[PDB]
Amino acid sequence: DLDLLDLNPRIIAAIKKAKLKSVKEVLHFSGPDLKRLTNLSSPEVWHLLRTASLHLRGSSILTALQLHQQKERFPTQHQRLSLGCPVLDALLRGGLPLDGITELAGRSSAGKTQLALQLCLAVQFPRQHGGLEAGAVYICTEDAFPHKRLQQLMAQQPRLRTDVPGELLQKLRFGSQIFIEHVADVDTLLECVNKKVPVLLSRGMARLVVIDSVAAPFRCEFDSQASAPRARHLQSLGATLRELSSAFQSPVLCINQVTEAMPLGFWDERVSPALGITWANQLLVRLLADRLREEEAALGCPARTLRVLSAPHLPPSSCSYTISAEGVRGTPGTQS
Amino acid sequence: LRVGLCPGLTEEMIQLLRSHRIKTVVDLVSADLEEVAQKCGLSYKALVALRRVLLAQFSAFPVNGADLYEELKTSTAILSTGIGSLDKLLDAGLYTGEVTEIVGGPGSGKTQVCLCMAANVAHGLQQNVLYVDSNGGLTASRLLQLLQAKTQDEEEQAEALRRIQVVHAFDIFQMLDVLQELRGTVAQQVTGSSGTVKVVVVDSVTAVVSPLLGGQQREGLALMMQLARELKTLARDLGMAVVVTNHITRDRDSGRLKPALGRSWSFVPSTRILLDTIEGAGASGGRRMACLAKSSRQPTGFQEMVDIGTW
Amino acid sequence: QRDLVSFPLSPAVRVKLVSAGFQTAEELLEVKPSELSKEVGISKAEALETLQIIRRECTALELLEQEHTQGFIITFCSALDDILGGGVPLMKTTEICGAPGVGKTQLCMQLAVDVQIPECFGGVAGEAVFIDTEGSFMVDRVVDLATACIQHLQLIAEKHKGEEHRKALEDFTLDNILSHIYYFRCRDYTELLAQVYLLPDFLSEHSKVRLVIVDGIAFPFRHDLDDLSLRTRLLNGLAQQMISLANNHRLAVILTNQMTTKIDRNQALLVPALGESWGHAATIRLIFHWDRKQRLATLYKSPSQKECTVLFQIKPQGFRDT
Ligand SMILES: Nc1ncnc2c1ncn2[C@@H]1O[C@H](COP(=O)(O)OP(=O)(O)OP(=O)(O)O)[C@@H](O)[C@H]1O
Ligand SMILES: Nc1ncnc2c1ncn2[C@@H]1O[C@H](COP(=O)(O)OP(=O)(O)OP(=O)(O)O)[C@@H](O)[C@H]1O
Ligand SMILES: Nc1ncnc2c1ncn2[C@@H]1O[C@H](COP(=O)(O)OP(=O)(O)O)[C@@H](O)[C@H]1O
Ligand SMILES: [Mg+2]
Ligand SMILES: [Mg+2]
Ligand SMILES: [Mg+2]
Repeated sequence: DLDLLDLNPRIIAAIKKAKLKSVKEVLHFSGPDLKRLTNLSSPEVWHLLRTASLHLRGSSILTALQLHQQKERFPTQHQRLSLGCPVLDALLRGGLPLDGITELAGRSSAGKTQLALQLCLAVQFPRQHGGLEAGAVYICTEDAFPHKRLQQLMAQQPRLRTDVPGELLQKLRFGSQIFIEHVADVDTLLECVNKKVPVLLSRGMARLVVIDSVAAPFRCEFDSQASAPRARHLQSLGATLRELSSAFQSPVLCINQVTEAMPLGFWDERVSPALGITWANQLLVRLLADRLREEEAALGCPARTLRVLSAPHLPPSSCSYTISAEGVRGTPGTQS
Repeated sequence: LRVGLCPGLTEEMIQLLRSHRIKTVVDLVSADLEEVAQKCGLSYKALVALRRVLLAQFSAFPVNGADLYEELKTSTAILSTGIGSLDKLLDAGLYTGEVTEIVGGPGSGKTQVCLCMAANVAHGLQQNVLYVDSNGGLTASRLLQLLQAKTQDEEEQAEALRRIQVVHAFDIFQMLDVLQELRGTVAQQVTGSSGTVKVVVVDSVTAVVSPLLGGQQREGLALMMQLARELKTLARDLGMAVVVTNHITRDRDSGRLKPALGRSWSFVPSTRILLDTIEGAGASGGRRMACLAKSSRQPTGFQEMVDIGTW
Repeated sequence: QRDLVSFPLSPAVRVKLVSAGFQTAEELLEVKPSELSKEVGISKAEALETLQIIRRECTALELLEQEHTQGFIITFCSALDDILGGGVPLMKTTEICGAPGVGKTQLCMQLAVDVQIPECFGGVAGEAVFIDTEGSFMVDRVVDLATACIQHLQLIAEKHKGEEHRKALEDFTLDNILSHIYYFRCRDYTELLAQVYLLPDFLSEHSKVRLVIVDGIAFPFRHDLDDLSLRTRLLNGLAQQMISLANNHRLAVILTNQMTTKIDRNQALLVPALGESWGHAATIRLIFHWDRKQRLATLYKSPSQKECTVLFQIKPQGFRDT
């Protein structure tokens, strides 16, 4: 790759003597390191850096007008993934973005796994109905997969999704396009996300990744006195997930647990996301499914609320929803 | 060897003396010249005279102590910094002919002290001052505010500002270029007696030196030593007041405060000033700590309280 | 007398020159290149390169006039502009830090929109370059901010009822403002360095650019980088290049940082990341933080103004007051 550059043979010979391979590891080093290794003066080092940088990044120029006008060339800025419920889609103004990590947080019985299953069902709908015509990847880190709930959801799919024409759903084979994986350790999860998910995404089998819990493996090994390795692992995992999502234009959804609050935007709230600010820096859209059980429970029905914590384009708001035999349904006319 | 520098050199002898070496005049002066008269063929009487005159024009001659005493009695001076606390800390101003280093944490006091001192010297003494801004930390509004705090005449402020020159150098090479240009122009303009520069301030030397350091290289340290030598010779051989600012580092094994740029740079300056912020009560504002870490005329370790919001 | 070490020549040629008895640049100018080349064993091309590199090596009133003739970039926040002296100053590197959800990206978008305000209203009337390292650039938010600025400027011009204000606002349309924002995307830090290296010539051809934004600088440097010394060297070089570019091209530079937790004894404090030496790089540093349901802007480090605290808010129109 080095010989592709337009440069005099002297610097090419010096680079070859310096044990260099490609432009990436040329840009990896700095000025004084290159001076020490290659024994070159400043002007030619600057020229080599300039040429390698020009080759790597090309010479194209992009404006925001092109991003706005040309919808088809840039689907990431316009294409969204539906949640299967019009109320939830209205709350999210279309659904999940294709680039970046989305997080669900909440206590037990909030309804996170039901939403994950519903999204895994609706991802493979046709394009005009919000789907992506692709499979899904499901990773479990805490317990077994909800098989009966999945079977009921596939059975009820004609009842839940009524806008889609009836003659179109029978051709959709649901269970055959969902992949299930299971891990039991932080190292196992790292190896899985490193060398299994890219294989699935490369062949076009799936275009959606769901992790049923990221806090579960981490809350078992690292104590309160080992924050540095925990932060290193969290940063590596977030970087890899973001790289994969950007490369393959596939949404990533993470399910998270909560802790007890005993400066970060949480004052009038008793629970906060578990991992901390290090993991919170890696995210794009943050939601919070919450169930108010201690109060307004004597009315006979649970009170479930989904709230948008932060997003670059979504105002803080919340809506209400219920879980029934066919799936998750949002209550009309309740957006904050 | 070179031609035309000294009389008596012939175009034949220069190529005749190629037998020994060609590098410098050290070959001519640091050899046993007895054998040269037969190794190549030279006159004994001319060789010694040429060596003597070459050594005369290419060396330095000692000056007696009394002459130096008398000449410093009429040449050196002292320039106040504009702060009574600093003045009483370092004997009513800094002495021209030495190197003054100001070390502090991020944003503590260094740039403000440099600007106030420059404003005082430009207004309270009517002399030219050069400023070398490297980190971009110099706004003219601050200088205007200081001058307004001093006097109220607009023309006085304009004239005081006209004696302040600012140059930008974002790497070691530009700084060396501008410093050598100043050296050359002042050495050439020794005949005149107006418009000379008596104080030059380098806003930050760590900004242009830190990228070079780090790793197993040697060129960065050599460049730093060359810059230090240039600053020292500009201060001493010309009689100028040089003030530079440096960063502060926290040691790992001992956990004590330590100046940056390492042990090699630790020997460069002669007077060291350390600025720290008073934590807890009295924090923020101008209230800060000024200490003397190195001096050739005072015992070190002393403490002093200064403010940077009362001028 | 200028030493050869003070010049950017090759180590090999400097070693050969000191071997041959060369220690001053002045003596080099009086020697024919052929004789010195045959004496030191140096070919013609590198000898000519040495000869040319040797060859190649503003009072405060002008600085005041330049500072006054060019304005600041308004942030639509009156108190922030007041504590900044008028807004973001040109020729100065600015850093913003804060916990997630405070509104750094909203501020970056607002600045990118505002930099194109016509000078008749106190703007700079310049373009903007946005570099994204985390993929948080959403066009819809920029459209909303641009529309809000359109409405505010139109209302102000109508109330004032001038003549040149309408002419200035005539070309200030959504398409025109949206066409003047140049977008780049960097994933690894090598890509960021490459884009930085390409920035000078691009700004040379696009001479009307008055803003450069790098949204996210901690993320490319905080992951998969074990060697701390290499990271420090890279960050120092990047800061030097950025300040040099900002001063040379008359540009305002904004960088975005992330917070981190520092633990002493049994209490934890939120401090900016990327070590301690990074604190000297930024000319101006701001910090956003939460207090109950209120957002506060604090001027941490600045060589021109005093420390202050400002209350700001994020609304559908964008970065605003209160
Ligand atoms: N027909 C149904 N089938 C299954 N669950 C139902 C049904 N009707 C209502 N539900 C409710 O669905 C909820 C399922 O909870 P879910 O598995 O989503 O919890 P979670 O938020 O993932 O919690 P955890 O941290 O334990 O995994 C239960 O609280 C249950 O009351
Ligand atoms: N009116 C004022 N104008 C300017 N600075 C002021 C004013 N009042 C107080 N200050 C203080 O001046 C300080 C300026 O710091 P300064 O740039 O001198 O320090 P530094 O250590 O040289 O910084 P750096 O490492 O960023 O180059 C600020 O910390 C601020 O608190
Ligand atoms: N359309 C909108 N209307 C109102 N508020 C919004 C809108 N879009 C985003 N916000 C608010 O602006 C904030 C953006 O924060 P952000 O810039 O993403 O912080 P960071 O970049 O540090 O993560 C969010 O907290 C969100 O509440
Ligand atoms: Mg669950
Ligand atoms: Mg400073
Ligand atoms: Mg952001």
